[PDB]
Amino acid sequence: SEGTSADREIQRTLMELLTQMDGFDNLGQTKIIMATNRPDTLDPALLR
Amino acid sequence: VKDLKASQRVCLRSDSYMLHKVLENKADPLVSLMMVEKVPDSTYDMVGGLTKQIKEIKEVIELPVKHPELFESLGIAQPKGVILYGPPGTGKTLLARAVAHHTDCKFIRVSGAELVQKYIGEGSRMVRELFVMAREHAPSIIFMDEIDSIGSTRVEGSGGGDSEVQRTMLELLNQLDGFETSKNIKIIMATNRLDILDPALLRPGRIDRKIEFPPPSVAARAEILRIHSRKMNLTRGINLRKVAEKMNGCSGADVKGVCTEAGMYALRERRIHVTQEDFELAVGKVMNKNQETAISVAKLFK
Amino acid sequence: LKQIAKFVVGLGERVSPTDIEEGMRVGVDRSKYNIELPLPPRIDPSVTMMTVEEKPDVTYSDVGGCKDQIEKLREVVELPLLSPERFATLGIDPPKGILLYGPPGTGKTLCARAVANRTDATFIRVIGSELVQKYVGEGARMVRELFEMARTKKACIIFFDEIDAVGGARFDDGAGGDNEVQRTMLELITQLDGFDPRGNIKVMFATNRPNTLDPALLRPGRIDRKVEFSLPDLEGRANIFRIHSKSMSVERGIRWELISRLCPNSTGAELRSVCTEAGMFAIRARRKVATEKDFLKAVDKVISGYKKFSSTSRYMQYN
Amino acid sequence: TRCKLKLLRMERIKDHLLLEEEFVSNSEILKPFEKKQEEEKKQLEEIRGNPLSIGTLEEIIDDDHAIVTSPTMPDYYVSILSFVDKELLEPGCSVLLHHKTMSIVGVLQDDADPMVSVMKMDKSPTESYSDIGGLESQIQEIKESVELPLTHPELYEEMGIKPPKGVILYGAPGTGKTLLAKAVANQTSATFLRIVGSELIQKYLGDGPRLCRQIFKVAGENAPSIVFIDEIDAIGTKRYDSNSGGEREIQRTMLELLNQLDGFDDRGDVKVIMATNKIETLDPALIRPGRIDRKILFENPDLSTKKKILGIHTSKMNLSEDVNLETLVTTKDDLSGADIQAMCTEAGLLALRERRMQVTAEDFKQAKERVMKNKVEENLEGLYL
Amino acid sequence: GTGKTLLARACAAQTNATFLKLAAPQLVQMYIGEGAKLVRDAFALAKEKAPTIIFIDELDAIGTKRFDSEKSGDREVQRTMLELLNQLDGFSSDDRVKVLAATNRVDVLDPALLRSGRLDRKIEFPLPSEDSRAQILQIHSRKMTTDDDINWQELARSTDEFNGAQLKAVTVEAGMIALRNGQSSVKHEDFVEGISEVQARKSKSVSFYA
Amino acid sequence: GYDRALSIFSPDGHIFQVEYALEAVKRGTCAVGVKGKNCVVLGCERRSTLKLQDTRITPSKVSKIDSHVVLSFSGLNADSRILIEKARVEAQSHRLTLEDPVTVEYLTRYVAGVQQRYTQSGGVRPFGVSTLIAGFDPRDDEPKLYQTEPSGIYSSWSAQTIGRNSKTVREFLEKNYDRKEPPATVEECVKLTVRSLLEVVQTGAKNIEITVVKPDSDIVALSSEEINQYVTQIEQEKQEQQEQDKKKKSNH
Amino acid sequence: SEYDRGVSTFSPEGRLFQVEYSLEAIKLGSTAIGIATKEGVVLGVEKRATSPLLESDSIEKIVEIDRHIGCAMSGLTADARSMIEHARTAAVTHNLYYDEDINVESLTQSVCDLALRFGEGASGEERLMSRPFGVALLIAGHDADDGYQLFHAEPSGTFYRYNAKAIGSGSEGAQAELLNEWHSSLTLKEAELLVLKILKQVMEEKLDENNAQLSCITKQDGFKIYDNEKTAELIKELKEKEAAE
Amino acid sequence: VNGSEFVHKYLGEGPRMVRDVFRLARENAPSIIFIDEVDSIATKRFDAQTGSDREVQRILIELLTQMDGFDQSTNVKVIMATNRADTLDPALLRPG
Amino acid sequence: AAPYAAKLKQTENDLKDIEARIKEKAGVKESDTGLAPSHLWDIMGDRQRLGEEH
Ligand SMILES: Nc1ncnc2c1ncn2[C@@H]1O[C@H](COP(=O)(O)OP(=O)(O)OP(=O)(O)O)[C@@H](O)[C@H]1O
Ligand SMILES: Nc1ncnc2c1ncn2[C@@H]1O[C@H](COP(=O)(O)OP(=O)(O)OP(=O)(O)O)[C@@H](O)[C@H]1O
Ligand SMILES: Nc1ncnc2c1ncn2[C@@H]1O[C@H](COP(=O)(O)OP(=O)(O)OP(=O)(O)O)[C@@H](O)[C@H]1O
Ligand SMILES: Nc1ncnc2c1ncn2[C@@H]1O[C@H](COP(=O)(O)OP(=O)(O)OP(=O)(O)O)[C@@H](O)[C@H]1O
Ligand SMILES: [Mg+2]
Ligand SMILES: [Mg+2]
Ligand SMILES: [Mg+2]
Ligand SMILES: [Mg+2]
Repeated sequence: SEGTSADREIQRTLMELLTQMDGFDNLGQTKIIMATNRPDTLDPALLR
Repeated sequence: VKDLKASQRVCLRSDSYMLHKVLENKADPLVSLMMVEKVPDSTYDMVGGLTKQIKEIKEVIELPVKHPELFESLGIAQPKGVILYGPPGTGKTLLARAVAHHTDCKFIRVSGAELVQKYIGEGSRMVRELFVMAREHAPSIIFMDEIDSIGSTRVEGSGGGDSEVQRTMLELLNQLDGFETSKNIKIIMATNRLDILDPALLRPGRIDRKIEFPPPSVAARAEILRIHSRKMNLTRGINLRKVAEKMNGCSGADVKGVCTEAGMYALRERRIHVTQEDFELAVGKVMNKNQETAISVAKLFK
Repeated sequence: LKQIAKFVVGLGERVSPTDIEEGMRVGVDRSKYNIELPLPPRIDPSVTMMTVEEKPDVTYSDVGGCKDQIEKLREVVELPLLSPERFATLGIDPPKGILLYGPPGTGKTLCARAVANRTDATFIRVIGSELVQKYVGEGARMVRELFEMARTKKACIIFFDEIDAVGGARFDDGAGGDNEVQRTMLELITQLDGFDPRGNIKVMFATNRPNTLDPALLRPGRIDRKVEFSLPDLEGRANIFRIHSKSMSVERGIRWELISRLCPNSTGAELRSVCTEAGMFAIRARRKVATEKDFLKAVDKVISGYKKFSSTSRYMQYN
Repeated sequence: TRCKLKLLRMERIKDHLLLEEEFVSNSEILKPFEKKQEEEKKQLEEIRGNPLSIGTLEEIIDDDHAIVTSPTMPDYYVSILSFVDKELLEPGCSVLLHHKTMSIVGVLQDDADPMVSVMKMDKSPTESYSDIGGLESQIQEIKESVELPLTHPELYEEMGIKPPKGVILYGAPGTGKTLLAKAVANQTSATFLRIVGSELIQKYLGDGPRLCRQIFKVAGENAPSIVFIDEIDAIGTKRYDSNSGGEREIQRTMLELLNQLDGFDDRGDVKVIMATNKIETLDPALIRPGRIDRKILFENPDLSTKKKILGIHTSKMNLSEDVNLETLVTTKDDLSGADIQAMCTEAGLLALRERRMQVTAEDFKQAKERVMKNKVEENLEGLYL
Repeated sequence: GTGKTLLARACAAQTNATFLKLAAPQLVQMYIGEGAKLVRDAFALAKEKAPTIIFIDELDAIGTKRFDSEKSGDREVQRTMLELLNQLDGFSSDDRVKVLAATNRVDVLDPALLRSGRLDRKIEFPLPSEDSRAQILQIHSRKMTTDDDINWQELARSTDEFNGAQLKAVTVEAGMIALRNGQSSVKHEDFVEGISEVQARKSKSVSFYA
Repeated sequence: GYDRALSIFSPDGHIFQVEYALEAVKRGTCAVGVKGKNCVVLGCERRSTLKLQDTRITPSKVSKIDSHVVLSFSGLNADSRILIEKARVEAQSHRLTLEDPVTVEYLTRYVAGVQQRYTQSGGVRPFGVSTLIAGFDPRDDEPKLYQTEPSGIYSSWSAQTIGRNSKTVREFLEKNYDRKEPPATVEECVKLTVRSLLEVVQTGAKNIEITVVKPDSDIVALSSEEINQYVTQIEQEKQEQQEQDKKKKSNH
Repeated sequence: SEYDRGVSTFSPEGRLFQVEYSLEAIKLGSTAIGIATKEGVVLGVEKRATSPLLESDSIEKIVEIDRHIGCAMSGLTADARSMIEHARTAAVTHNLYYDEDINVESLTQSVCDLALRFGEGASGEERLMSRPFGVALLIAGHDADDGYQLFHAEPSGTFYRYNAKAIGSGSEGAQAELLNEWHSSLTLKEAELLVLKILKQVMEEKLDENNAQLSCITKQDGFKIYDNEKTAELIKELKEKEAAE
Repeated sequence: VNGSEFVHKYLGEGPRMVRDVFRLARENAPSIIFIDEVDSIATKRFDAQTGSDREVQRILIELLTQMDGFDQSTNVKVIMATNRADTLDPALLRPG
Repeated sequence: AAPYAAKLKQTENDLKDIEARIKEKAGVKESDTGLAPSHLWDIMGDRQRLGEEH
């Protein structure tokens, strides 16, 4: 509410990412690994 | 060219850009704003229970439009804009809606912010465009919500990005007071407090008439129950006046909140009547709310 | 093209291969794409005729006083242009830039108008918000084109008045093309840098705040010399009232010395406003001269008004 | 009835008369010439072709040609043709272009923009003193600065000092500093611009300061003029937080506004009226002087002032028979002029409601308590007592 | 004013190499979609006729950290900057093609350019030390009149938080005061009076003990 | 800056706490001093709230520091209490040591000293109170009136106005009063004080309080009857005055 | 700037700002002039009447410190009350201890030692004054072994001996004239009229005896504060002197 | 919709987003509007004086006026949930 | 308010009569730009304009 608006713009893209990987369940044959590189952002991924 | 004037839209023809016809229609997002919201069908009778509030807004707003004669002779100047104030939930938007029906003038509601339009970019100097479009379609009864219940400190500011929304707020005032021709422009405001207000919205020539809409009395509340039941199914044994005394509401919408809850019980059981017992259970739902807000002021206070 | 579509274009009807080359304007057909007649060089004379202007009539004797600062400001700009002889023999190359700072109402504007008159060379009036003429990246080519035109002349002053836009400062939070706001700031400063040693392309800057100034720009050898200007001391005040009052009708055997003791520290501009206001009191009185008394009132009104904004009250309201 | 009739007689007959003669004469202009003034009309109509585009004159080129910039993206190479000579045109002037083959017709736009129509006022205020209720000293000061040099330069000659270059109005909210400015604007018989200060501010790169510059451009040509810019706390130096578009905008507009106002030889005869309501957000480089050359404080009415505002307003309200003016002004303390304006409108309103064809004492006293509620502070005897 | 520009130019002299200089406002020209051709063109030349140094100065507007400040064509400029770094990583051993970069503040500099081993070794030039200050005044002085009554150690102690840029101005200033008086030979005294006219302070104002 | 303590001097050379103390003075009640040549009259405005406030058990704005020195005050009502108490213990300490009635001059310097003490140190604010101290000297009949300010500067003034809207009383007082010929009789002196307070009270003679201090240690506080009697005479002559301008204008 | 609120507390120049600011308090005050002559030191002052209800000759701007040390003052009279008292005590205890008339030089130092307390705690003299003082003095007297001296006490604790010194608003202007108007061969009647010539020019009102108050240190007369009848006579003789010229 | 998704990307961007969302509900009406988090959005009061804090307020002023309706919508009015009970109290919404 | 109200009604009629002049005045105009001696240059200009090299 006083952080940078830059991070806010690019937030949306991940919300389309997160919802997409859902189609793979509950076939476990295909799997997703994610690696963070910033403690500055807090991703809506950690949340869900 | 005499049948033309500067800043009058005009239609053109082919790629010559020969003049075709004259456009007396002017397409703006100001207009689309009002177009979703329509002309409202709240009537005075539904705000019946308090007719004093209805009586002061009529005198100030409506009566000088229809009959300027009285105030050009007996008084001096058209009576100035009103600001509706009172506790939360009394019925302050409801009143504005009702007045709009009865006057039969062009309203230019215009919801809770104006920064909701970014089709031509953000209103920084298009706020003034509102007055022009209104003046043409005269009378210009304007309604505006800046409820301002939030931020106990906000009046000392002079500002950061407070400044953008203040520049919008300010330019309204200059245009209103104007320079100096008017076409009976009247601004009804609805707001939560005047202590918690947008800085320099009221100063005090603008807007120096004030209408208070109080917390209802039991004598007021009985009438509010009465009319909501006439649409519904009456109380059996006609105890609709009797329940009013047992709990007084603290708003007009709390009075409404009893009836909706009461007739909900009739929905569970699927009966075609309502009774006294239904009305009594219903008051107790409304009280839960006053309790949820303040409870720690009885334990661990001072 | 100025359509910004690109073409290989045919020959003309009298064109020479020895006239049309890189960097030359040419005209071609608007639908057929063939050179027929070439066009004149350059494309900057549209902005540059208005920015340059001839000489105002102010003299470096009003500019008030006869301060040490005025003397030193003349050394940086005027003396080397007039005479480089001293500078080479001492073994210095002149300071390239100079900063005009001090509280607003000190008369850095009197300085810009005066140095134009003295110089007998071209003086460019440039406003910082006439270099922002953005159509998205157009405003940057304004800074570039105007600078380049000075660097073609040799012995010239470019003067920027109250930069804070284009010569601004950096953000890390900006919006709407605040990068292009940076790009225009930084465009100015690089061209400056690059030409050094230039000799005789001298830059003056008037700033009302030196902290709304880029820290890259502020770095010396764009801006090697810096002069601080101040509220004139009592003597400098006394002098300046006499210039203005020479023009007015006044009392012979009057005390201008008295008016300066009365007046406290104050903007040099507002010192000019005393003489005007004093005159106002003579005007409504219908008197054809201005007494010692009415100047007393004229200070009193300006100062007493100004106190309203900043620091009120005295203890000599009873004492 | 006789006084109205006397004015009404003269103004209706002549104006109605001026109207009728314009009708007859308008036909009659045409018959004298038919080949003696007609010739210029025929040659223009043919060259123009009727459709025309604008161009801006980039520069001249020596051989009776020129180069122009279209509002579309390409520039074009034009020839200077027709009646309009190239000593009537300089770079920086707008030109008309011919459709088929772009050609310099002449100029007739004369750097018009839709913002000039906005600057330009046509509406005339009431307004003169005797509709301004008191503040004798305040009336005087704005008249000597803004009205007076234009009407009488004689005093300014004799003394031999330059005339005030502006004035700044500031004080409490709702004081009616606006009447005085309007009054200056009516009486002068001078071209009155303005504008609101919230109209120079936009969000588009570099358009804002150019709108600031434009006001002076129109005033300097049609000088002497007076420019009234309202609300300068919409164009102050104030914070702007972070992640905002408007943070640059506010900075640039103000900067351009500053240079033009001071001049570099100045307009030299255009005075300005600035009005404002917050002086704790005003920039410091606009209230130091050569800009403005008085600064004046307005304060809320007192007893003598109130009685005057009141005095004018009650004479325009019928039958104050049992109404004593003095007894109301005595009790009233610390109110604006806005509040007394309001009390007359409210008191008439209560007289209507009473089912009474006239005002009373009791109509006025009730209205008075109401408006005291609105403007009240009590921490004076709260702290003390 | 720490003397980055200096050191990169010099670096190139030693190695006798093809020196290309670029600066972030220079790089952008005309329509911003034509900005991307220029980066590519530059690097086409450079890699040929090696050794080389491609030195990109002051990156504060085509290497912004924020993506909020609107750019659409200057974005493609960042991307075509990125190809170059990639092809250094593309040689394994990138001896032939060396790149240098400079910026005024690295906080403003883009995080993805530093991220990973896309670019290696970050080198911070501090404020001159006492040692470094003594050397910087002397060299400039050589150009004007030089006298050995000047004790350069005395000067280096006094200055606090001074850059080499700031000291060049002191050297030049010492010359301005000296010429003013008319002494055709500089003193140490002149030099000491040159610290407090380059700095915005006034040390010329008498006090209650002066 | 520079008003955030008493210990910053500021470059404009004001100690703000003193400057701001003066604006607090305005909050209190008008007080007016006028000397004659056998009396000093010391009168003050008495604020009336409601009828539920008394004026019996409720403190007057005139307070006896002794039996020959008096004081009226303007400022925070809270502040003034301790100012008066400390001044009073000094007035008695003076007879304890010397055995003399206090000197008027000695007393005023003591009260200005207390305000000055507070003002110099930063551990306290000063008393935000200006007072006028009237009295007569131990054995001389020479009338004395002195004024103090929060700053702890005292002066002697023949007549002075402090409190709420002090300036508008000052200009009327300046005109009518002479130091060439002050009032010979207590009765005209009293009425001049009444005339000064007439302006600022508007309605009421129950908002004007009169006390007189005379030589030989006489202090008397005058009755509501006598004050009502003075105000009515002023009211009659003023009514008459209006008529005379109306005649005179017609007459010429 | 941002280094100025405290009194401890420096300052990139090296000066105590609080101390320098008290210099500026002295210019707020009314003009006071002193001129040493070999026949005595004349301390004249200006008084300013805000109303012609402020009784001029009950405000004191010249005060007696002893029978041979006098002071004139300018600045805050709040600060002058403590400042003066200290010095009155100094002269009286010196006569008690040594019987000898206090030396002017030492009497200054006592004032200026008291001026030095700024802090709220130090090593050595223990500081108990919360701020610098806001009052200057001109200190005038006569000692037996150095004759007549005129000193200026500063609130900054430094003392400059002078032949003549002005403080107050009209300090700059008086100082300018006195640069052209002091001599070895001036005399006390001459001094007296010298002070008034300088005074009229630097007073905003006009020269009257109500708004003037001169005084002398003569070994014979001791410290003598004048009257307005006396002061008026001198005024009438100044005007005669300027008439001839 | 979410409360993490109701943010200011620009000054005055917050309120633009609300109006789009409640128009859209009307377009596809009947429809149920769900806001997951209104625990950050609704807060009783502040001690603040930045337009940063005003972005948060204007969502709530907009939220209120829009809910209400003027079309007298065939929607099933706003469903909202909050983990807390003490920043979104029935004196900010209320009573029906 | 009949005695004076009558005269007020006539004043609004006057406002419309002045408006009718604004329209009328525009109905015939006479204009011309350039100068009269440049008439020969127009003649030239048609030959260049018609032509194609621009
Ligand atoms: N006085 C009344 N008579 C009858 N019904 C009422 C009355 N007041 C409110 N209502 C009903 O209760 C509903 C809810 O009103 P609510 O309390 O939410 O109102 P508001 O004062 O416009 O609010 P806000 O300040 O949040 O904008 C109204 O929409 C209306 O249907
Ligand atoms: N030293 C001076 N002597 C005489 N008149 C002066 C002096 N200083 C200022 N003025 C007068 O004040 C006017 C206004 O000040 P001026 O515009 O010169 O100031 P500045 O410091 O350059 O301001 P900004 O910060 O707005 O660029 C001058 O045009 C001139 O009349
Ligand atoms: N002296 C007066 N005589 C007559 N009417 C008055 C007087 N003073 C106030 N008024 C009335 O009250 C209104 C109050 O002034 P207004 O609201 O226009 O504010 P302002 O302080 O002049 O505003 P801004 O800062 O926006 O320019 C006046 O326009 C007028 O209608
Ligand atoms: N360390 C140094 N030794 C010698 N001279 C120096 C040194 N540092 C700075 N200078 C002098 O100061 C001048 C200006 O500094 P310079 O332009 O080199 O700064 P920079 O750190 O490269 O700049 P930017 O951050 O703007 O790219 C140099 O030309 C040189 O004369
Ligand atoms: Mg509502
Ligand atoms: Mg300037
Ligand atoms: Mg106004
Ligand atoms: Mg560099």
